[PDB]
Amino acid sequence: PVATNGERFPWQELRLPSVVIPLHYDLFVHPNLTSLDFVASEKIEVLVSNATQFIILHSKDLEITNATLQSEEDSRYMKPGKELKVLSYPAHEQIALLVPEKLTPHLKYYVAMDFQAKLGDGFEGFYKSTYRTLGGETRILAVTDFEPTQARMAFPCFDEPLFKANFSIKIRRESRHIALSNMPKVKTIELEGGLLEDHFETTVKMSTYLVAYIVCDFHSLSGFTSSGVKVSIYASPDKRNQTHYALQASLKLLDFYEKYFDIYYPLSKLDLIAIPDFAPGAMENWGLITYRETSLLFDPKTSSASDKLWVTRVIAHELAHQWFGNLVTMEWWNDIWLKEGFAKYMELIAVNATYPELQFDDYFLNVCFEVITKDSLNSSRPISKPAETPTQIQEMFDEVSYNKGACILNMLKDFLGEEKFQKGIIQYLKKFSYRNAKNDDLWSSLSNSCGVCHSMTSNMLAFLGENAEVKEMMTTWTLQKGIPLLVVKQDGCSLRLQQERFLQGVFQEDPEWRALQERYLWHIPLTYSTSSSNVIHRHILKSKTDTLDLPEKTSWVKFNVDSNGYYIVHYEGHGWDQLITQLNQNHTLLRPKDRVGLIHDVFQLVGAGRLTLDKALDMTYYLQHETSSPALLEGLSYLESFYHMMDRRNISDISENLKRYLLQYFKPVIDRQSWSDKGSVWDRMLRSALLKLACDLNHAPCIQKAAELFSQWMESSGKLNIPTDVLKIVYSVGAQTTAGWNYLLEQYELSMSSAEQNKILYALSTSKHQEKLLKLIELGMEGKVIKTQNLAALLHAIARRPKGQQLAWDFVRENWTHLLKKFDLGSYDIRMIISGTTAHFSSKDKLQEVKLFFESLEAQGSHLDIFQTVLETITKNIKWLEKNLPTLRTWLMVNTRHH
Ligand SMILES: COC(=O)[C@H](Cc1ccc(O)cc1)NC(=O)c1ccc(N)c(NC(=O)[C@@H](N)CCCNC(=N)N)c1
Ligand SMILES: *[C@@H]1O[C@H](CO)[C@@H](O[C@@H]2O[C@H](CO)[C@@H](O)[C@H](O)[C@H]2NC(C)=O)[C@H](O)[C@H]1NC(C)=O
Ligand SMILES: *[C@@H]1O[C@H](CO)[C@@H](O[C@@H]2O[C@H](CO)[C@@H](O)[C@H](O)[C@H]2NC(C)=O)[C@H](O)[C@H]1NC(C)=O
Ligand SMILES: *[C@@H]1O[C@H](CO)[C@@H](O)[C@H](O)[C@H]1NC(C)=O
Ligand SMILES: *[C@@H]1O[C@H](CO)[C@@H](O)[C@H](O)[C@H]1NC(C)=O
Ligand SMILES: *[C@@H]1O[C@H](CO)[C@@H](O)[C@H](O)[C@H]1NC(C)=O
Ligand SMILES: *[C@@H]1O[C@H](CO)[C@@H](O)[C@H](O)[C@H]1NC(C)=O
Ligand SMILES: *[C@@H]1O[C@H](CO)[C@@H](O)[C@H](O)[C@H]1NC(C)=O
Ligand SMILES: *[C@@H]1O[C@H](CO)[C@@H](O)[C@H](O)[C@H]1NC(C)=O
Ligand SMILES: [Zn+2]
Repeated sequence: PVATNGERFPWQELRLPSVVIPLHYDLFVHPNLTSLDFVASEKIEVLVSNATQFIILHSKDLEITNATLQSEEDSRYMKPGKELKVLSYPAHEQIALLVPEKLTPHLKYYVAMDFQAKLGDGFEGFYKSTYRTLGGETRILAVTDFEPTQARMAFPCFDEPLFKANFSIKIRRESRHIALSNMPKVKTIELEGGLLEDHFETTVKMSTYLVAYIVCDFHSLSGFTSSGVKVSIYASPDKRNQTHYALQASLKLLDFYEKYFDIYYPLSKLDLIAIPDFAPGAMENWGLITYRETSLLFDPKTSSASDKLWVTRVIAHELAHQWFGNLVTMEWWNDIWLKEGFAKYMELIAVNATYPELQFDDYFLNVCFEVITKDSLNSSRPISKPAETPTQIQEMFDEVSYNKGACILNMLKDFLGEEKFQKGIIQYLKKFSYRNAKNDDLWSSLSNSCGVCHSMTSNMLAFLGENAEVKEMMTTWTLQKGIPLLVVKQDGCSLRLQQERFLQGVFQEDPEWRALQERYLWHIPLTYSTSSSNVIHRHILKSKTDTLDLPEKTSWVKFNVDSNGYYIVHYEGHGWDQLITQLNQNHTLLRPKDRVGLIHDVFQLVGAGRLTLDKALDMTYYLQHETSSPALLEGLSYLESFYHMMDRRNISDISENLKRYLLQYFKPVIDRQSWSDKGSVWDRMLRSALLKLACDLNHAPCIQKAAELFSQWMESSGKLNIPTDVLKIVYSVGAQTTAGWNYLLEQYELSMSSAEQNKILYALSTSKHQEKLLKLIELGMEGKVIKTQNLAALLHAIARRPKGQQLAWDFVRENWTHLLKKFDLGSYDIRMIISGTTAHFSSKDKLQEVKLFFESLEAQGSHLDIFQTVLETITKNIKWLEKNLPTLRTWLMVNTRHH
């Protein structure tokens, strides 16, 4: 089990021996931003338990040049000797430190190494980033990104979340630079040559993936919380203005989270720094949180209502991690959702609490719908499943871990109620502070929520029974893949309930469907309301089938009130008809989230072949009266979806009819829109949606409006200004001339708004010229004018639209090698590049090609779950078209007639 020039490597597991156990690291790093590298060294106070000949820990791409043990309890290693022999098994990113004489139980020793390496050159470990100044200058910073397994690319350690420890960090630097790390700075000291050296307050107990340090020359804005925590928003100097909103919201939000969890944030300061080159959206390192400029920065003149909602959200996400993830940490990456689902969920609670005007409560169903898409394919996974290779650990970062997790926690809250939930949370956070937990601990804590507690009455047995229930439930949502379908049959006053595993591109008669129905069973906290009583009823379906006896007995029944539950409902008989009828005469007699869920569920059942397209399309008629935007837009998103799908083949008869129905219907609401930023958030959102829809449908009035604004813009040389909500429409419209497009690219290079840049680069990719599009990709790869962290989204933008899906696929296939040199296999970048270029395919031809490309990609050694997922998805598409394309042709053709 062995290499690196001979000799046995003592340990043979991917995991680390749990014999050694570190407690404290003294970490000294000295990076040079001219030579672009670092020398550095460390001192790890370990505590041996079992006695041992060897000590094992992680390292990767670090050159180790000195190694010593040293102890204060075990005399044989009294100061300062002795030297250790260094054994390096790379294929498990491990090293072995060879001790001269077996170590002694219950004695603390001290492992010391000097190591060096070059500054990294992509998104992980300790890497180089650059930024442009308003002057046109290029500057360099050096930043860490360790999650999940790249701490070890920076300093050797016990690089698994369970080994928490205290960290002590010194950084040496010039004086053009400052130096940030997790904790605040205790001491700066002047050195002989002239260099400075920073000393940071030893951290609390914490995991390696959270360790951080930066050497830049940024500016900040600071402020203090209630509890007297110092918050600072760092950014490169010319963008300090754009840090205001982040300061405001982070403040309100840390205030909130302290209250809600009833735990103070422990560190004295909290920094939020906007890194120019940054792969994920943000990384939540304790006290030093990193962000993509677009996750943090904000500027009234160019970023939009939606942008503000995004920034709020990400800031809400990262702070929640400080408790959910940083304070309490998952025991191992199998339960990453413990961190990531709670943080996603706590987005909703906190932003609603602190910023209800952002109206973010309405938006959160999208979070849940989005997962159902993948969770309804066979290739899905359970929320919590095993993982080992770093590439698998990187794969756990996906809608299941995030959205689905958040979603069932939203289910569970509706069950137990806010006050109970909050209690259970607060307990979990307290009982596990400064250490770790696993799936089961959360349930136990959340189930055993709070007389009874804590110092023998009736209904006190119901509590410990109801508790065991609540735990028994959630176990099934975390270890079972997919989402359940609840079928409801109305029979006078008898409602019968069937439970099924919702599949898609798989029909109830199809040969495969019945094997895929396996042992799947859920405890589904059902809810419902009736046309006769808006009073909400609740019942736990713990089995394959069951029956409820309705009082009054009335027109329709509505299961999943407001969609708080992770299930889809079907209506056999006349339910779907009753409901669409009710939807058509007094839709107001149906709750808005019930509407948003019906429109969702309806179209999702055409997917399963448990309804035909013409029912769905016949529901959308009521949209002309529909006034709640969440519902108007969900509906509108389906027809728009269709159109784009048609357009992607030549299906011009269907597309042109879709276009016509879209402009004809909805013409009233399309026409009330201002080319302004006025109104609510959902008001502003609705505006951009329609105006975009219109401008994509060549509705020549709105193309003229846009092309005017663009012109006024380009002639005034930036002086004349375009409202944010309309900014992307206008830019894309202008981008059709080689003149506008030329101007736009040039304006991209000079902009200081990361959000304007975003909007421009979208506009640039709505060019019809093959030549244009390709250049973008090239520039993207090169990574000087357009940062490579934007490559994936870019390809996806391009591939998305007719003139580009070919070019995209072509490029990805022909460049797989180069792409990998830029991103981990591995990365969300590669995942999004693969599926963004293939998953919209809907032809047997394209499916053929994709199956090959992935086939190829296995041996050479490359396996990613996303391969099968894509396949299943293109399949669903083919099967969708063939099983409903004619119905769409017909429904539309029927519509041109009456009336
Ligand atoms: C461009 O990345 C995105 O926009 C992300 C990526 C992602 C997409 C789908 C998904 O299911 C999970 C993650 N999408 C999200 O919904 C998201 C929004 C805000 C965040 N702060 C985050 N990330 C976090 O809190 C961190 N734990 C990130 C891991 C750090 N990575 C690293 N060290 N290599 C994610
Ligand atoms: C990084 O290395 C550079 C060498 O390129 C150091 O800069 C030199 O510093 C010495 C004394 O501080 C000067 O006499 C040289 O003239 C400098 N060279 C240049 C090109 O400016 C720099 O100090 C190092 N920084 C760190 C943090 O180690
Ligand atoms: C390592 O971290 C812990 C915190 O995780 C440090 O502090 C102890 O933490 C508890 C828990 O909050 C506090 O109540 C104690 O007051 C802390 N100890 C003391 C002595 O005050 C611990 O001190 C850290 N170790 C080092 C060497 O700094
Ligand atoms: C040493 O660790 C083993 C497991 O690795 C454990 O079973 C044993 O109890 C420990 N030794 C002693 C003497 O306790
Ligand atoms: C920020 O913008 C305001 C005008 O809105 C201006 O007065 C101020 O000087 C700007 N600050 C920086 C650092 O650009
Ligand atoms: C949003 O906040 C309001 C009060 O601000 C509260 O009544 C409501 O329950 C919250 N919604 C959610 C989904 O938490
Ligand atoms: C569905 O998934 C299971 C396990 O993930 C697998 O064994 C089976 O082959 C899959 N079914 C199809 C049709 O691919
Ligand atoms: C039905 O719709 C009408 C539309 O004018 C509305 O006035 C009425 O309030 C609705 N029904 C009920 C019971 O409120
Ligand atoms: C289909 O569209 C392509 C371009 O996408 C065009 O060149 C071709 O002529 C069209 N074919 C038919 C039969 O309409
Ligand atoms: Zn997160």
